[PDB]
Amino acid sequence: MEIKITEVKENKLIGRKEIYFEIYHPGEPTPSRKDVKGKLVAMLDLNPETTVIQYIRSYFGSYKSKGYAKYYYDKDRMLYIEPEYILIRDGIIEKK
Amino acid sequence: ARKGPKRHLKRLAAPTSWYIERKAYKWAVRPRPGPHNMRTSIPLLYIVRDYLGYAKTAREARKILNEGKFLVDGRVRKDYKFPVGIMDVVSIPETGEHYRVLPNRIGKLILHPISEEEANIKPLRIRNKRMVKGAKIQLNFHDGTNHLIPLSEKDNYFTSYTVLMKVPEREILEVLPFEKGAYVFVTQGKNVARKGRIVEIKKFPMGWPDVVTIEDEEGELFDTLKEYAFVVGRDKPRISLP
Amino acid sequence: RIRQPIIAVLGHVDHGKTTLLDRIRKTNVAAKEAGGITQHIGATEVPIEVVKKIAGPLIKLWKAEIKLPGLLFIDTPGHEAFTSLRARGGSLADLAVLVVDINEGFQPQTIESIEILRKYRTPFVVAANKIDRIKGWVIEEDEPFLMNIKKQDQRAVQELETKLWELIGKFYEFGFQANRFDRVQNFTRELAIVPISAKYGIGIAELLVLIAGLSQRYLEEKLKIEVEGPARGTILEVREEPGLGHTIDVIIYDGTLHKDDTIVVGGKDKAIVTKIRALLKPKPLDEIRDPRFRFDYVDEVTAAAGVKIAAPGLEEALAGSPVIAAPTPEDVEKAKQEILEQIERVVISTDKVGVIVKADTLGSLEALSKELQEKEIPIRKADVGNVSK
Amino acid sequence: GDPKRQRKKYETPPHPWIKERLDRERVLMDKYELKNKKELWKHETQLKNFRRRARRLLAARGKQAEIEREQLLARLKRLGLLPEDAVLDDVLSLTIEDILERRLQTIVYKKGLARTMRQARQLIVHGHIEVNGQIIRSPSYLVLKEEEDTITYARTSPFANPQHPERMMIEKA
RNA sequence: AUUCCGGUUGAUCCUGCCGGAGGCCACUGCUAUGGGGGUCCGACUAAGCCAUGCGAGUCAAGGGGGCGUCCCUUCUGGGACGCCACCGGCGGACGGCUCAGUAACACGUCGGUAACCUACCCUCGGGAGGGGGAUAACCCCGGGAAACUGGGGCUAAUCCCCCAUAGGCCUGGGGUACUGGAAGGUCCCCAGGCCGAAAGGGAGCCGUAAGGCUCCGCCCGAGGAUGGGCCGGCGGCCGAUUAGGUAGUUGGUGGGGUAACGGCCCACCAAGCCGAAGAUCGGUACGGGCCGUGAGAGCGGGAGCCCGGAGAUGGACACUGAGACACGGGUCCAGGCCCUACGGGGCGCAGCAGGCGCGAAACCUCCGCAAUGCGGGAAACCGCGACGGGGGGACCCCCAGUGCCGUGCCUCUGGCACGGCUUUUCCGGAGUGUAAAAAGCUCCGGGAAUAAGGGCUGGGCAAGGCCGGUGGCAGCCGCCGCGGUAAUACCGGCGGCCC
Ligand SMILES: Nc1nc2c(ncn2[C@@H]2O[C@H](COP(=O)(O)OP(=O)(O)NP(=O)(O)O)[C@@H](O)[C@H]2O)c(=O)[nH]1
Ligand SMILES: [Mg+2]
Ligand SMILES: [Mg+2]
Ligand SMILES: [Mg+2]
Ligand SMILES: [Mg+2]
Ligand SMILES: [Mg+2]
Ligand SMILES: [Mg+2]
Ligand SMILES: [Mg+2]
Ligand SMILES: [Mg+2]
Ligand SMILES: [Mg+2]
Ligand SMILES: [Mg+2]
Ligand SMILES: [Mg+2]
Ligand SMILES: [Mg+2]
Ligand SMILES: [Mg+2]
Repeated sequence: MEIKITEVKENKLIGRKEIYFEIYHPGEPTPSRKDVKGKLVAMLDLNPETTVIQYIRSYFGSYKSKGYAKYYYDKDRMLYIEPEYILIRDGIIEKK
Repeated sequence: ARKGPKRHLKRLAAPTSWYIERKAYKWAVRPRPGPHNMRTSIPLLYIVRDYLGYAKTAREARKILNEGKFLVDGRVRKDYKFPVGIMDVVSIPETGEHYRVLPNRIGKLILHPISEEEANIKPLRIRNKRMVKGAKIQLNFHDGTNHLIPLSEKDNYFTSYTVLMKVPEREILEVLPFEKGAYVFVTQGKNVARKGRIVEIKKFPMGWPDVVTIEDEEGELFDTLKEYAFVVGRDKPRISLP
Repeated sequence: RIRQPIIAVLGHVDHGKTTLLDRIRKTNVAAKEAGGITQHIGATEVPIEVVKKIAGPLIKLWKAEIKLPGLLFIDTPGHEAFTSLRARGGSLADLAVLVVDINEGFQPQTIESIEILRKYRTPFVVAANKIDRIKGWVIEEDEPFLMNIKKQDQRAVQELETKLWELIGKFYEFGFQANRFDRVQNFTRELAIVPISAKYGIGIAELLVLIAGLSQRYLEEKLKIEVEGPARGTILEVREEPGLGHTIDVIIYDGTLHKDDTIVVGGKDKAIVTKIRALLKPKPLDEIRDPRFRFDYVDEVTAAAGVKIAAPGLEEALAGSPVIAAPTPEDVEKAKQEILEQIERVVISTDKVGVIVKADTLGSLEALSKELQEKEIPIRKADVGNVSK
Repeated sequence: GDPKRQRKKYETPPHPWIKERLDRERVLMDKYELKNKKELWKHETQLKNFRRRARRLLAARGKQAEIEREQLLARLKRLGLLPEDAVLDDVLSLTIEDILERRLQTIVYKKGLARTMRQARQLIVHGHIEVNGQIIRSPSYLVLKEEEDTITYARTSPFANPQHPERMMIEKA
């Protein structure tokens, strides 16, 4: 699988950066959230503990998938802004 | 409304000047009473979330507003129902960007970028004028706000004139009379968003509204209602327009 | 884990069957019904605490424990017409109590009850009521027969001895050996006769402790039930209810029953499969057919208890058919095969040219059909419900 | 009044048993290997719509009419039904065979991807054919002219290998 | 596709009606592999009757209490911290449901209010001074079968009440500053009266204290905004086997009442008002945007989505409030039904599910506040059967499957025999998806394997001059017509046609 970044936009009001990307992968299953996060973190040299993947979406007859992710500069701001379910789903915190 | 006022608003019944997807959901935001009217304003939440795109959901949009990030006419507004209307100014000082709200060529509201120097003035059309206790004069503006002047100055102000006001201090700094040769911008009707110079004024009996004729840049003449003509300068505009 | 044993009361008309249960419950039901006859079978649960309170020092005579959680009494009409109800009560219950009045001797209903008990091999103990009918008898509130006997003269004692001797002789030509509870030592071939008084509670404690004790002597291993297995029970009646539709009252005796569990019930033509919607539970110490107190809704119940099940499509349920819990299609097929080995005890014969009769339950319909057939009257249609257009 | 109800996109014959119409339609059905009559009728309706739009615009005048006229011509010659110099009159000489030639099934057969029409249908339905980098599984899809030459075997398909036994038999013809 | 075809005679040409052939809606026989999208599913008869659960709350930064945990000194206590109810504030008049009534200013459209009300919100101009009072919570004793409810003790507030000042309203006499097409309006000066405000309250830092500095708040006036009330011109059903109707009825003068104009209601004075261009009375019906059909001109319908109206078992009537004569608030009558210890006390699903009844005719007693919104809150947040997510269903529309290739044989369309290929669909796994799931989508392993019916077969009208039964019987037949022992028309087999 190969990752291509399409747009990176800054948000000073919230305090994060928003990343849109595509993954090209003929003959392979849809990439996992762990693999995408690791690759994305390495390409961007970004701390992994404050990075959330909003979604990874596949299409009908395509060889590529589209993904959307967000990066927060501070852990407290991340815990304050994002909903609980997206943090549980991405393995950042543990369920109750 | 069998017994009392309405508090809800369906998407399909929303005003026709908003940029909004009418079939995506059921409800829309019913705006609070405030400065402008329903036909010429939009709630602040849609400006934050749908237009500029600084938020994805309404919940995080309300977190931005409650921290004091948006200024309308230089004043902090926290209410997500607050209406923003024609000729208002939207400022985000943290990102350092300013906008003016204007109607489109098809009648919808858009944000037009402007400079910081021009962002401190707001033009206000004089909608009415009356006498108030102590024999003072009260001027009632097109957006609903009021101002007081002494009896000495009463002959410098008439209805349909435009006052350039400095915000947020609300101090007068210019008066633009309505007369032949004035530069106008149209805010409603079939000729909305066209601009030009005044050529003629006509009047009618028994309370029918009066009509004006306007010449544009290319030399074409078109008519409109007098109250739809907003004065913006002497022979050139004093503010930036698209 | 031991379930409450099921006791069926049998006897003849006007022999104090309902009165004994009323005195045990300390509530009045015998005066409620019209005509003095009870035509509806019911199930009542008696907690062990009131059993212990009623009993006394007598529990120390027998080397056992009172660990029985409680008792599950079943009432039964004694009228001639309600034969099927008596048969169901005799077959279903584990223990039986035959109540026979000493004065009148024997009646054909008593013989039929004994025949049914023999057919369904149900052990039982004999009771004797109407003791106060003997002249020169003092009455005292809730004292055992051992305490009461010393308060009487010789004439009453000898009359009682003669009457019980005649009764024992009667059982003898019915091929059964009988002896008094305090006058016998064997408890595998000899029954026990308890002289009781429903109106004044004489000898109730002896009968209660005997019922508690005899349960663990004949067969006790059948009283052990796994508390996690599938539910298994039987249908007691089918009746219409206001707001719930066609519901069935059942007695669960195997496994555990929870809400939304799929069940299998033998219908009239074939098995029916449905999902439980409402589980309703009677108040403790209250007759199920007499809702004096408000029923308590319950998510799940554990054997053994009498509960009302409200589920869709139960209007073709057969009284007396078993109910089996089945969570999987293979379990459903096994339950269907088990139901296929079940007989319809009573079948109505319709002549297509006859009268129309409607009742509120299936048992009343069966009794009415039998009584009409006894007089050579054809029956066009029989069903449950109100008289429609 | 009443809210919207979605309507059928094809029209049925006015009389079900007319000998000449049955003969003509049977010829078409056998040649192009369609599944049922309604499929055929679908395409017929498309043609009629085009004709009905041309008849209306020949008799109109004004500013909107000219816009719609050029829009009709552009849409027709984007689909590959008209040459790039055609005029409005040439719309009235189109036939049903012109539309049936634009189906993805017919085009896959003519390019040599398959030996037969039925084989082409299956090739499409099982997902061995790609159009402009994207897999399409509808045999009735109408192919635009601009994308006709980017029609190939899917890059993950078994047939995307010159040594596959079934591909070789297809090349043999 | 701006269309015809069968039927009156021994044969013919007409008039005229009936039938066939098309579309859409409701019910229904037989038969069914898959996915996607949508404004579909107790409207027609009963606006009939309903067990149980849920469908409207929220504020600890308005106020005194109870309980618990820690810290300081503690004989006490003072602190912080978290829970719980009560007093107090705002909301419950919106949202949801149904179509009984109504032929009317109910609705659509253009205008009017100089004849009117408006809590929440916005701008400008001002104000916050001095006193008093009870009571829930809590303690003592209770009454009654319950529903409910009594007396005594003590306490607080952004709770209640006074006094002042600002302010409002009415009438008479002057002046001419404002808007407007036009002043019973606004503004200024006298004069006689009537009514009559407010919480400097709460939180946090600097404060040694003194006191600031923000945050949220209280009252009055002028205007706007929002939501409404009222009025006018015009527009849209059927009946003459309904021809005259009206007497507060039509207008005038003087009042009352209303937020406001008005016979809206009174007292007095007149004789008007409507009508064959259809009054009055009777029938049927909620209105519109729209929907079905047709080449068009037309003809028919108005359940579902949006905007307006009306109702909460039938009929009348009030309290609180900015707004109600109030679906989950009150009173009476009529009519049903339920609980009592017999003295009394309660309830109407035309909300979501569920049940009975009626019928030809209509679903789960499910999961969630993650999205869209609303109410409350300084905020974080909390609640919502609205709304969102699934479950059952031949509701509507769109895209697919039930194999394909080569070589032979055959009755050559098709069927069979060999050899090969693919996996939409089917079975088992990993990922992604989702509030959590389920579907869907991308991969991996197995394998042509798991998948065709209904109607018709004399003419109209596409398709048999074949065989066996029955014998004016049984049966068919939209129409014309078949069947009387040699039936292309009935029943069955084998063929064939349409979808
Ligand atoms: N004197 C006396 N009367 C009694 C006694 N027990 C019961 N009775 C009376 O005799 C009658 C018995 O009726 P009941 O309770 O119906 O008997 P049962 O055992 O239920 N029979 P069923 O219901 O079929 O008639 C009642 O009237 C009751 O009051 C007793 O010990 N002594
Ligand atoms: Mg009895
Ligand atoms: Mg309608
Ligand atoms: Mg003739
Ligand atoms: Mg409906
Ligand atoms: Mg109904
Ligand atoms: Mg309401
Ligand atoms: Mg009606
Ligand atoms: Mg005062
Ligand atoms: Mg109508
Ligand atoms: Mg239902
Ligand atoms: Mg139906
Ligand atoms: Mg045949
Ligand atoms: Mg023919």
